[PDB]
Amino acid sequence: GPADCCRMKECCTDRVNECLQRYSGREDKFVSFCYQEATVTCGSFNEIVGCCYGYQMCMIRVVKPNSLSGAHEACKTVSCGNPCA
Amino acid sequence: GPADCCRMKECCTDRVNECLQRYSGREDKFVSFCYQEATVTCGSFNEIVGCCYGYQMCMIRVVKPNSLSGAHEACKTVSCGNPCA
Amino acid sequence: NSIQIGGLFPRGADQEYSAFRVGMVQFSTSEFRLTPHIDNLEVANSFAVTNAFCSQFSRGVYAIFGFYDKKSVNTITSFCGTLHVSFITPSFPTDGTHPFVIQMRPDLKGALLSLIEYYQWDKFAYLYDSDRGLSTLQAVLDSAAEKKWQVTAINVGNINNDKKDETYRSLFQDLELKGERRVILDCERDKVNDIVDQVITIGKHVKGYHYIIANLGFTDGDLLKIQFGGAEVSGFQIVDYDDSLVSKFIERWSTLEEKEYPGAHTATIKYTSALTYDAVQVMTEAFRNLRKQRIEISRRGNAGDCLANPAVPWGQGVEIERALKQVQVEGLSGNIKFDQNGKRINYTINIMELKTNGPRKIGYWSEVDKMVVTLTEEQKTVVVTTILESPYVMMKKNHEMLEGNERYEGYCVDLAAEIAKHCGFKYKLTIVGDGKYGARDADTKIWDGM
Amino acid sequence: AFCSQFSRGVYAIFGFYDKKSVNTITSFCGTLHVSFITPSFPTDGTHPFVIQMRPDLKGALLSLIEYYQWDKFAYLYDSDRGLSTLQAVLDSAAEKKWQVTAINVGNINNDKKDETYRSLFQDLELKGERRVILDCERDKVNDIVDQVITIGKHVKGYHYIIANLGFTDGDLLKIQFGGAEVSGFQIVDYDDSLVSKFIERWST
Amino acid sequence: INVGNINNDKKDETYRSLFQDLELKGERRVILDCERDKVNDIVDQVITIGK
Amino acid sequence: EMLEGNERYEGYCVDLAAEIAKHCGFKYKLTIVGDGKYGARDADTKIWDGM
Ligand SMILES: *[C@@H]1O[C@H](CO)[C@@H](O)[C@H](O)[C@H]1NC(C)=O
Repeated sequence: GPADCCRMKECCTDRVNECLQRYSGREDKFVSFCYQEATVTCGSFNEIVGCCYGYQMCMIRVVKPNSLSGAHEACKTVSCGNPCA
Repeated sequence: GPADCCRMKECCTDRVNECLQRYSGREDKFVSFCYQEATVTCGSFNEIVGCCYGYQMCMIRVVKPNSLSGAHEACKTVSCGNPCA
Repeated sequence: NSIQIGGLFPRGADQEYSAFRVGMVQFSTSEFRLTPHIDNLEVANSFAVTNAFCSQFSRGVYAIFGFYDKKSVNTITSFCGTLHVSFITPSFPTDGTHPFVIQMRPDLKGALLSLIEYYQWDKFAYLYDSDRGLSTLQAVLDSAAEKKWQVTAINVGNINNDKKDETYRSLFQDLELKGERRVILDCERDKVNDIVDQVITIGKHVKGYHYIIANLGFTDGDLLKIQFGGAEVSGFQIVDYDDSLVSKFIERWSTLEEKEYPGAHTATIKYTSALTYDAVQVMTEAFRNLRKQRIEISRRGNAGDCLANPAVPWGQGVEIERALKQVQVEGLSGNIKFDQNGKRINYTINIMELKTNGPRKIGYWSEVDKMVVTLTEEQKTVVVTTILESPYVMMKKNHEMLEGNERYEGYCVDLAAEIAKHCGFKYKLTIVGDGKYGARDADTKIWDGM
Repeated sequence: AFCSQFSRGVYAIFGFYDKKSVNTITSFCGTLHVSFITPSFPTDGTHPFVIQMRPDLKGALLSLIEYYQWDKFAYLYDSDRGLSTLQAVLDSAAEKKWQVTAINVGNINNDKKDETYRSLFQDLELKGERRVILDCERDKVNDIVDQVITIGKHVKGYHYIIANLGFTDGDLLKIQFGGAEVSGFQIVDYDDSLVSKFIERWST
Repeated sequence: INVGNINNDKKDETYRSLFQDLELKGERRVILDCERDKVNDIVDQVITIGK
Repeated sequence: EMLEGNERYEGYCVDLAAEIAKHCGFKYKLTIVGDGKYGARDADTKIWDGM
């Protein structure tokens, strides 16, 4: 049906987090994998970019093992940047 | 300085609404003007598309003179569509 | 100086009464001697507890030492509160302000939560039963909401033992579904053991799992079962056998004959029994402190009927209560002191971890300091996956006459040999099953290929 | 009181119990073979010589949650009727994909409780949770409602589910015009002819 | 809008209709020039409809 | 000479720097290395020089 932006973002963060939850303790390793799953499930305007790029980067650089919850809670508000290129 | 998506959208609807509030009874006529100004103020990923296109269309098709408040209140949650195309 | 004190021992409690008698012998003095009246009952039965309590009351006991259950605990608290009779118990601490009750057991909440914070658990599973009450559950739920924890609360107490086989397999199936590994067991030792056996049976005791046993009896039960399983297990110990007091006590305990004192011949002792011993100490020291302060609590006449309405409490009771609460002594549970309400104060809960060689103390927990840590502590053939492509990997003309890595020739083969040569490992060349490089299927979302 | 009734030689007893006293009633009625009938919350287990007038609310609540299709919500409870319902919805949350926030409002004293609720709903603002289930006695329900209206969370976008058989027993006029969805359970239908006649006699 | 001519006995829905009509124009900013009692009434009605 | 900071420099690596910083979401300050060498390890002192 119709595509959104905000909906895609709010979906993106949640699916990333929920994905990383299965990978607890190895969490810092699987951020990109889970981001792939989130980009697939929530869809993306540019497949390279993904659902939310800035959140992905923020998570990748911040997330440490077992530190997930606080990390996501800090990163979920972050600007996604341009979902074009 | 990323513009995200949601912040841009909520900005878009807010500026459109606040602009249309200035024109009473002419609301249905000035929708495109206020959308233009809102796209200017909130910025856009695609200049042609604007900050939120689906909201613009929703407003144009719904808004009747003096019907502003309810129309906007209905249109601000709508999907913006593809911001890049 | 005969001091009449009632006592209540649940049928099947032996080592507790044994340690009680040992406490009677060791803390006995020429000044005064406690004259216990022991009454065995069904601890879960409220009627039985009521009857026993009024029996001890009519007998005119100056204090009562006993046990209660989630069912019976309100009977004890309410009755002891009304009749101003002091009650001393090893059984689980009451959540609330209950007067005329002295709870020997320390509060485990702080130790547990601090342990969770220590292991940095963001998400875990909580297995509980309703025996000792849901107080801990409420605590960990509120702390989960505060610290943003995702906690799975599952009641294992309501599952009937007759029909419980597949129920637990389904339980750990649902628990394996989300990939949640970390698990906390808050349960009675019997239920704990059952769950453990179910775990080894379903093979959930393998590497990757972390179990937290919440109780003071961590080394009291058999840990040998999951010891070699390869899963980490952590828990709490209220009795340190490295202490000289506990060591000598253990020597005397182990030299005792089993016939006279049931289940008293052992290397260790259940924490409940130890708490009973220490309770004996507390009572003796309390009445001693009563005699040193020159206050006579002696009864003038019989107490009469406990149910007689309106109930009238005796005055001396309050004095005996204060006497008990003001006690500070050294015992098997460590430093023993109480607050105004009767809860334990200033304790040390040893934080222990089960390792290959056996259990070891990784630290201690204090009511103030929270968690404090004690002393800080071949080659496998490498599987090489590859695909047939020219001239990267190719089959030799004579390949049927050869075996293993000699079967293949190509650029990637030589490169593999070089990489293995520099990194110093033995390698096994294998062709991928599906014969693809790599991809994620749009439907199954599964990566296929090398 | 029970032994008083017993010595008087009564053939049955009608009464109420609390989370504290209920085991006393069950044990005594079971032992002395005296029948006990009560409106108070159903005991969880198989207890003989007790007739519990109150129906079990668990199924209705869970079915309602499934009906509204709630993935994540907040659960406000007290220690008065017991945590049985809480345990139930937690186990069902474990079975489903539900994310549930359990918060105990019962241990908060009424004399000093002002900022306790502001802090509560502050923590509730943290997660942005707009779906909330109240499992409480009508008094705590009413208090919590007043606190909700005060901070203005009873406007549109919020959904409250009152768990009790007393949905129309408390005052709903307060949040009725607020614009927030409120759902609940009613064990007495005033549309029934029996109940209508009873009410006609009752109001006089 | 004159809120003074409204009788207290029948005034319930009068305020709901008032603020409905005020919602028509989307008007948020509102000035109350009134006696303390009428002020309290209007305020309570505002809290009730959650404005 | 009339400009300051990152505006002083232009080039491939400059634009690439802008892109990497834009993608990783950080503020960057372009600076020229002190010794003016790329990198090396001195065989005697075992000290790395350069970027
Ligand atoms: C033990 O008593 C209380 C326990 O909470 C605490 O305030 C006090 O500081 C403690 N005393 C010592 C010596 O640790």
